[PDB]
Amino acid sequence: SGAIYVGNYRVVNRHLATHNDWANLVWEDSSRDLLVSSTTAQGCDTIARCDCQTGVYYCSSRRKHYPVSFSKPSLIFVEASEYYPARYQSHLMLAVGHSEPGDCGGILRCQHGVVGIVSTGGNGLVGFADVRDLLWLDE
Ligand SMILES: N#Cc1ncncc1CC(=O)N1CCC[C@H](C(N)=O)C1
Ligand SMILES: [Zn+2]
Repeated sequence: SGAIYVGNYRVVNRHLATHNDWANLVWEDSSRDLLVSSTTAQGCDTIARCDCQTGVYYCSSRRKHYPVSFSKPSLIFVEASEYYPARYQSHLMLAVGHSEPGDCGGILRCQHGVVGIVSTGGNGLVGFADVRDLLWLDE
């Protein structure tokens, strides 16, 4: 679990979105595993606007942060699930690091701010849904 709070927006993994997120829907993309909902309270997360390939992510299954090198956002394979059939997920970045079920939503940050959130895992790889291209989050 986990979310990004910027302005009047809440960014969450689409597969973990609540009834409240869907009733206050702003935008969602199944191919990215992202959903953004509106909030009453003001958020203060800073979104990174960069091409960093290094950062630190929070891993809830170890209660630890890990430094990682990660790939550029691209179209990449997942496996099926209560939530998706096998498919390419777009805007996904991989890193060698630890993840397993429940680690989705952990934030990945670089020196510029929030880069994305954990969205996939397995085989000693962790995948992050990028949010750096969503320029509208700031306005
Ligand atoms: N996190 C994690 C994890 N770590 C290890 N094994 C499996 C997983 C689970 C996983 O990858 N997914 C299940 C939920 C939906 C995800 C998606 N974006 O399509 C895929
Ligand atoms: Zn950066």
